[PDB]
Amino acid sequence: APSRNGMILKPHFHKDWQRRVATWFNQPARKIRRRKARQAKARRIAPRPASGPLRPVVRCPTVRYHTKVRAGRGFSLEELRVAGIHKKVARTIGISVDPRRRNKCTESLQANVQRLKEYRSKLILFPRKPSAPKKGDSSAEELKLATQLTGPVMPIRNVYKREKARVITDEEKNFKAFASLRMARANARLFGIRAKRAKEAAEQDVEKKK
Amino acid sequence: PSRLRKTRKLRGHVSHGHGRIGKHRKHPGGRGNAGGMHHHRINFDKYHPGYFGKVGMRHYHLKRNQSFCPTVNLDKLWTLVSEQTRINAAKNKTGAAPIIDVVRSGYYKVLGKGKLPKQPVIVKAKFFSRRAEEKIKGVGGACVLVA
RNA sequence: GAUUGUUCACCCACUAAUAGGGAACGUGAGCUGGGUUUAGACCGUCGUGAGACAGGUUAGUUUUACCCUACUGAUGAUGUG
RNA sequence: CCUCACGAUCCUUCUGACCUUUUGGGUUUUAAGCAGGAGGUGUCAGAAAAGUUACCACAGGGAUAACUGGCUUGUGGCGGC
RNA sequence: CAUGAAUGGAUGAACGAGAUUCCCACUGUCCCUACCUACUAUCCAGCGAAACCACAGCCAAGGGAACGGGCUUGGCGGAAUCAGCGGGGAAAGAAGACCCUGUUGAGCUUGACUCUAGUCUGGCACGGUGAAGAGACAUGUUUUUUCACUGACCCGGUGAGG
RNA sequence: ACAAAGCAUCGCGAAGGCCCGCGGCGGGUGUUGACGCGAUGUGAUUUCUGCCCAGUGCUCUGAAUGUCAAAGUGAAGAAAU
RNA sequence: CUGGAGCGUCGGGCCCAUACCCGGCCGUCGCCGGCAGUCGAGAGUGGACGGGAGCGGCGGGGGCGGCGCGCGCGCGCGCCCGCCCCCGGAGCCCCGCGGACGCUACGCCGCGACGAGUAGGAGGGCCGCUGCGGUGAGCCUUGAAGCCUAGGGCGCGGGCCCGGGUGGAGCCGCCGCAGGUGCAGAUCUUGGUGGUAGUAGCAAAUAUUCAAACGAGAACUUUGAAGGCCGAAGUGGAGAAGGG
RNA sequence: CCCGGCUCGCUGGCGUGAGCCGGGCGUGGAAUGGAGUGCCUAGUGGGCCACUUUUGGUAAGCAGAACUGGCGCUGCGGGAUG
RNA sequence: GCGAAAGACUAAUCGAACCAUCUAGUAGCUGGUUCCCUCCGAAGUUUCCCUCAGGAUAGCUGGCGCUCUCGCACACGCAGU
RNA sequence: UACCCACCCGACCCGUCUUGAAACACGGACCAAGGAGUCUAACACGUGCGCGAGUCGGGGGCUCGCACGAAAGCCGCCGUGGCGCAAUGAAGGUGAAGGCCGGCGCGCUCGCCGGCCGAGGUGGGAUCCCGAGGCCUCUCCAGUCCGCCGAGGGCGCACCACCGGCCCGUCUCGCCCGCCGCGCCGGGGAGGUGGAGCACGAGCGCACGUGUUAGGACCCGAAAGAUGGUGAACUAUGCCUGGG
RNA sequence: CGCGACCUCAGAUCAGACGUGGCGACCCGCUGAAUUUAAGCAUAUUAGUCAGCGGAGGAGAAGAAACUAACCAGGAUUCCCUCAGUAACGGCGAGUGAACAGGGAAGAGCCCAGCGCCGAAUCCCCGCCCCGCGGCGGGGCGCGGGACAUGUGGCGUACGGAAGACCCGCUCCCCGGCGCCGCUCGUGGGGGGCCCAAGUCCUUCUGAUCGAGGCCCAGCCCGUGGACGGUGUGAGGCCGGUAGCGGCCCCCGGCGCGCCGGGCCCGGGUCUUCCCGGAGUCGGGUUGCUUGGGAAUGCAGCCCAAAGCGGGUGGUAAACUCCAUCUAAGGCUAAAUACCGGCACGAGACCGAUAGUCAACAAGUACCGUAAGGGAAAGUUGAAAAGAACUUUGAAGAGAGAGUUCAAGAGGGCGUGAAACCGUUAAGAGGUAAACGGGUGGGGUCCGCGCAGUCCGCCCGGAGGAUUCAACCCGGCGGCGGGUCCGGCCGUGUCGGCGGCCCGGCGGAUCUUUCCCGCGCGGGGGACCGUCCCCCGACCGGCGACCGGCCGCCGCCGGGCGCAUUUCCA
Ligand SMILES: [Mg+2]
Ligand SMILES: [Mg+2]
Ligand SMILES: [Mg+2]
Ligand SMILES: [Mg+2]
Ligand SMILES: [Mg+2]
Ligand SMILES: [Mg+2]
Ligand SMILES: [Mg+2]
Ligand SMILES: [Mg+2]
Ligand SMILES: [Mg+2]
Ligand SMILES: [Mg+2]
Ligand SMILES: [Mg+2]
Ligand SMILES: [Mg+2]
Ligand SMILES: [Mg+2]
Ligand SMILES: [Mg+2]
Ligand SMILES: [Mg+2]
Ligand SMILES: [Mg+2]
Ligand SMILES: [Mg+2]
Ligand SMILES: [Mg+2]
Ligand SMILES: [Mg+2]
Ligand SMILES: [Mg+2]
Ligand SMILES: [Mg+2]
Ligand SMILES: [Mg+2]
Ligand SMILES: [Mg+2]
Ligand SMILES: [Mg+2]
Ligand SMILES: [Mg+2]
Ligand SMILES: [Mg+2]
Ligand SMILES: [Mg+2]
Ligand SMILES: [Mg+2]
Ligand SMILES: [Mg+2]
Ligand SMILES: [Mg+2]
Ligand SMILES: [Mg+2]
Ligand SMILES: [Mg+2]
Ligand SMILES: [Mg+2]
Ligand SMILES: [Mg+2]
Ligand SMILES: [Mg+2]
Ligand SMILES: [Mg+2]
Ligand SMILES: [Mg+2]
Ligand SMILES: [Mg+2]
Ligand SMILES: [Mg+2]
Ligand SMILES: [Mg+2]
Ligand SMILES: [Mg+2]
Ligand SMILES: [Mg+2]
Ligand SMILES: [Mg+2]
Ligand SMILES: [Mg+2]
Ligand SMILES: [Mg+2]
Ligand SMILES: [Mg+2]
Ligand SMILES: [Mg+2]
Ligand SMILES: [Mg+2]
Ligand SMILES: [Mg+2]
Ligand SMILES: [Mg+2]
Ligand SMILES: [Mg+2]
Ligand SMILES: [Mg+2]
Ligand SMILES: [Mg+2]
Ligand SMILES: [Mg+2]
Ligand SMILES: [Mg+2]
Ligand SMILES: [Mg+2]
Ligand SMILES: [Mg+2]
Ligand SMILES: [Mg+2]
Ligand SMILES: [Mg+2]
Ligand SMILES: [Mg+2]
Ligand SMILES: [Mg+2]
Ligand SMILES: [Mg+2]
Ligand SMILES: [Mg+2]
Ligand SMILES: [Mg+2]
Ligand SMILES: [Mg+2]
Repeated sequence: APSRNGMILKPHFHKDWQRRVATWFNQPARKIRRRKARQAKARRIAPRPASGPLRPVVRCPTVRYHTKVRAGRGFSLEELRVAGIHKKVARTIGISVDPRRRNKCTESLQANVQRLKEYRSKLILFPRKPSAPKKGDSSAEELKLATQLTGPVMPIRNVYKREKARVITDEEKNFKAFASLRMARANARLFGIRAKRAKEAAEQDVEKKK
Repeated sequence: PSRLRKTRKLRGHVSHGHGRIGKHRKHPGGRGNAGGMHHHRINFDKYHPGYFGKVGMRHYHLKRNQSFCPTVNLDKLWTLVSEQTRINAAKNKTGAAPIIDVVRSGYYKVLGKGKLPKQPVIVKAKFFSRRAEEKIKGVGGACVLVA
């Protein structure tokens, strides 16, 4: 029974919230259950980036979100034959392989290749055995470190480049940026209809001829 | 807390702030937003006008990401960029005009509210207003589009 | 007294008269239960029917007093050494 | 000549604009909008709805009856001028 | 008002703890009552419960929730009790069984609304073989009527015996 | 009151009547066959059983030019159609 | 009750409410309240400081008067000239040099004014119950909680505080926080207890009596004797199911 | 109130009319009392009685309005009681 | 389910058992609703209601407030006049 | 003040529903103990505190065997987002800005170009500022200081009333167009109206009060409905087997 | 009228396996209401929930796209935040009501069938030995069986793979044993056992102390231990314990070297030839349930039923038509993730025995119903039974003495021990039932007193009696206040130093890649502004921020002052 100005309210408690309520007095003991994993996993895999394997730079999808960047799932395949890394080797070398990405542009390809090129260079391949041959990095580059990378390997920060102030040529200063949007949005509006008339008018040039 | 309630002050108080003529019975009206057409009408019609009925057109499955488009007013661009980049210029003598990626500060569209300081600018944005156009032009400086 | 569940009536009879009324329409832990007015039944009518009917008819459990009171009796009581 | 002589939501139809949507683009159907008109709720601010229960039940009710009682006295009875 | 023919009408011998009515005999049914007995009650020894109770409990009238025990004015009142008694405590028993209302039900009914199991019919499916032959359209297709057949399918019998 | 014996209708020749079950090639009548089974009506004996097929039922080798889905076949279309 | 205690019209006099007056006391609201250290009562300024001078003055209305006058300016002293001096002292009703006892600055104080209440609100509760963080060199085997008290008191009162006894182990005060928080009621729940009341009642089958035994104790047990009943379709003698 | 002046796309032979700017001018019957305005919002939404007015009814302690006054809701002196 | 038929009976239960759960079922309807004091303090009135035992909104109430005036010799406003 | 007693006046039994209860309405023998507005979500207003065109809070991370700890601290997290920072339209989308001056286009209350100022005005508006004139001050004058009074004048927040303005929708009307392109392209005006709009901001976070719902929902309080199970030990029938 | 293969199908108490019930919080299939809600009501909702039923495990399901998207794109699952209580559904009403993007926990990927390649390269079960035997396994050897040609092994599986040619570089894993070496985080992995400080010191309370003073620093000791419980009261010290990379002994776990027995010739990169998708499935029509899915989101029955530049999808039917994105019909999987059942623990703003679970105890017990089922009440002596020996009355129950006890007015249903209620003792009352309000009066029990309550406190005057002073200086000590801001130190506002600026940092999308390092970007350095420090100089608030001297005053201590003073007493 409402009385004099409120909202409507469709609170959804007609069902049976009561039985299926989860309270959260786990929350802090869970925090700790978790702690001990983060903790244990690291001490188990001693020299290995604690965070996890290396994971690619990647762009967020839908239109609003565009300008952001992420750790993606894993680096593409096309990406690797280019960096010269075999896909099944990568998986052993702490390089994250999604094999399910349609690579569309050279911009985000080489951007993401440089991460592998970077990785190779600052990676100490700890050799199969102690008395081991090629590709494993030398006993100097080996003593120096026992270093787990705390935090995400080569963390991906959204970084922009400053544009210095300009002069504004009398040409940037003529472009009516509103007008040209309305143009755009009407040519894209009617591109299709306009094309039907060229198709009819091209029909009349043949139909007038016969 | 319990202590600071009226129910404390309503002991020995028989009906309990609730009236002994018509008692506090369970659910006199109905249950919740119930009787909107019938008999609770006078609220709904005088206090929430335009509740009962359809209008408009479905857009069904709908996603906001598709039509994400924040707004900024000219009013405050001379915030977005560190105030020193304005004090630098307004001065400088070359007609520098700093660039303002209304993109980079987080806005898919720029709109013509407020004064703008007499100061040439390059605003790179998405969907400009007209008036935003005119004000920036009429100040000096330009309107660059971004995709 | 005859009839009648009846209040109500009518008649026979006697006498002196066979006046009229009230008391929760006096009076169910006074009775009876004849009539109303449960549940079973029957005919009349109405209803398509379940069923209805101040339309008839027959069968249908009628509690408890010891408690204060009133009353009827019975002991008694303070007073008069 | 004035005062009555008509009606929401949701639903349906007809009309109107070189209208908007029909959605990864485009063209045609089709559908949805938008804005006006009609279908209609006679319980008229708008429920899509027959009975019976003496086989009955529960919440209630002296806000609703059947006795008793009060007032009233039409009628009844009784009595005056 | 308002009977009546298998919603049976009309009769009727026997029978009915079935309903009436009248008569003889009989009878404490009554005039109108009376007495006698047994068990009680009663009194004692022993054992000893309940129902109910706001406080309680003498009345008239006034008023008064329009019939009060209270209160006003009156009437008046001597401790504690026993057998009785049913006038009163609208006594108790038992949130009235009568009646109204509720958007509270149940049981039943049908011409209520909305549906259902079931059954009838049509379609489609397992769902074939052969044979005749006909019409309609067209200048092969479709519709297929009818009659067989037995491999599915169905029913019959036995210890599957010709 | 019911039943009752007696009278009366009615469906049924088993790929059936009536009937059960949730289901099967499920089950009862049925260890049956119309003198039986199932469904009703009235209510011994005697005498009788009047007229009405206008309603609603039931039913009938009955026309079904009344309508009537699905599917089925006809057509336009580019397809939903 | 009767030239009335009747009824008309009228006097005086008196009687009485929570009504009005005055006072007393306890509430609340307001006072642009005062009171966080200051002059001043229809307040109608105060002060430098100069030049000049002095008994001047400000020689204005039966106004009755209000804004100007008769406690002084100047004066007493130092001697016409100086002064007209310092509260760590004027001696103080004004004191501005520093401020209550009073000033928990949500304290206290004066005015006035006002304080019928169901439902409801609101406020106020050193009103009450139980829990925790603080805090009370809290209290306690020299006796806590509860309990009990015709032991002194206090609040308007929720309650609170004090007097004794008994009890035997723990308890409270403030500042906060936290509640399953305060009962007379719901034919409320559970347990207990009255009145009724020493009340109803121990009534179906005709039936007992005597003597002895045993026994603390006998109408009631047992034995004997006597009277009785069931009365073979039994209260007779055996079984089932049940019972165990 | 009273002067001066401007504006207009309305209105008209012109003016009206309306709107503005600028100036000029004070207690405008009695009596009373400080005024204004914004949120939340409970109970309530069966009422009853009196004077007077009044409709049904014959009349009611009957039924229904007006107006006011009560009680509810709130005692007290009186109205013996209420 | 069972009924020689009477709504009979189904283990003190029948107009159709008992047991547990859904289950805090729902209730415009009965009953109750627990410490003090201070202040203000009703309505039974409005329109819509499947509305007449209830709601919806009109009122009236409190609280919370705020804008100001000036009783600080130096007020405008308001009003059951 | 309390116990008993005594007197004089007063005086009906509470609770409740109720126009009206001592009710010849109902609950209520008495006593102990238990006992009914609770929690959560969502709103809303009121208020408290933090920060403020931000502000948060998680959920995550980094820091513990916790004694205290399932605490506290800290994080480009800190904003990936909510809320707010702008609305309006059904939708494509548009989007809060005006004044003035000069110049240029015929100022055609139409178009464009350079400068100046920036949220338009009126009336109320707490009100701050200025203030003519008093009003003293031992004399006549002179005069700086100091307050009180102060007619009159200026800025004027907050708020209220009004008049103006700008965004979007829709209408009407009517002008000129730009021209990556062609206008069934896009674009610009005037007037009116609809908008929960802008017109130099007030939210955010966290408390608590109230309220309103959703929630069992203040407690107690049905006749029913559903889902699953157990029963013929009574009785009803049928059958089987016994007896009279 | 035979014998023999196979195919189908029987029988075996055959040889060897295994399945079945329970538990059931969490987990998965299905099934499935009605109360309830809508002020009715059937639509809707409750709600795919309860019951019913089926099924699993230490977790369950799912999972490597026939996905997402419309970006400049992402990339298995699940989970938390978030979207967001939003897109839509609905007598568009009650309600209902998801998703896409981002952030974060965790994060792992993989396997079949077919096409083909490869003497079935395979697999199963026997017998003899060699090792191994408390999860039955390797090694060998056997014309010892059998499946399998209707098809068993390897590579391979779409992210390409196979096969070829030449381009490059070069060889360690697996498993059965059999040893051994490092006990391998709470801060020596799990478990068990066993073990590790300090007072019963004085005195005094008390029945008993654990209490109160004290005891070489709050006393003595210990204190990586002062949690807790026990212990005839409150105890760090008495005792168990507690703390404490404290000790030691078994066992168990896990990981490191050796030996051995077996297994394995397993790479990388280039050019060509060819080779490819899982049928009564997709899809469609229909109906039925479901959600939110819609002119059909999901699931169903039936009917129809495909293709291979195909198919699905790309969320209002449809044709055409353009674009994107997966690849079904086969399959597995840790991790986060869930847990009212179990075992085992830890805690609390909790309840505290009519509360708290029905259950503190013989509790799912007693008892009830035939049965499904229903289902209670009931804790406490004291510290110790020290629980009344013995005399006596009494048939006996009960008493009186006595005894025990700190206490029996703690006596075996015993702490305390209320009210109703009843028990008797004392006082007073008593014809209008009691009971109540106002006002007094009498009497009692107690309570204050007074064997004068004359209540106190100043000051003063008088008369007695008694100590050292007060007033004064001087020595010392300590305050206070004042200022000269005198001297110094301190900080506010200003100025100067451009002096910290690089020996002062941090912030800024400021600027230079003239710089340096690493790969136009990242890191670093260098320039700039805003900020915050030194030097000194000047002004001013000169501030509770002092500190030094000088002053003025006060107080205390010690000297002086012996008495017309200054105290005490009456
Ligand atoms: Mg991670
Ligand atoms: Mg009240
Ligand atoms: Mg009530
Ligand atoms: Mg007679
Ligand atoms: Mg009578
Ligand atoms: Mg009787
Ligand atoms: Mg009687
Ligand atoms: Mg009778
Ligand atoms: Mg009858
Ligand atoms: Mg007849
Ligand atoms: Mg008939
Ligand atoms: Mg005409
Ligand atoms: Mg589409
Ligand atoms: Mg398309
Ligand atoms: Mg009948
Ligand atoms: Mg009545
Ligand atoms: Mg009444
Ligand atoms: Mg009457
Ligand atoms: Mg009676
Ligand atoms: Mg109604
Ligand atoms: Mg019904
Ligand atoms: Mg019909
Ligand atoms: Mg017949
Ligand atoms: Mg006939
Ligand atoms: Mg016929
Ligand atoms: Mg009051
Ligand atoms: Mg609690
Ligand atoms: Mg209580
Ligand atoms: Mg006999
Ligand atoms: Mg025998
Ligand atoms: Mg009412
Ligand atoms: Mg009436
Ligand atoms: Mg009957
Ligand atoms: Mg009522
Ligand atoms: Mg009465
Ligand atoms: Mg009642
Ligand atoms: Mg939101
Ligand atoms: Mg129902
Ligand atoms: Mg199992
Ligand atoms: Mg209801
Ligand atoms: Mg309903
Ligand atoms: Mg209903
Ligand atoms: Mg439904
Ligand atoms: Mg559902
Ligand atoms: Mg749902
Ligand atoms: Mg279930
Ligand atoms: Mg996903
Ligand atoms: Mg200890
Ligand atoms: Mg201890
Ligand atoms: Mg020890
Ligand atoms: Mg499928
Ligand atoms: Mg559904
Ligand atoms: Mg798959
Ligand atoms: Mg799986
Ligand atoms: Mg699994
Ligand atoms: Mg107990
Ligand atoms: Mg218990
Ligand atoms: Mg006890
Ligand atoms: Mg006890
Ligand atoms: Mg004791
Ligand atoms: Mg004791
Ligand atoms: Mg003890
Ligand atoms: Mg005791
Ligand atoms: Mg006594
Ligand atoms: Mg006595």
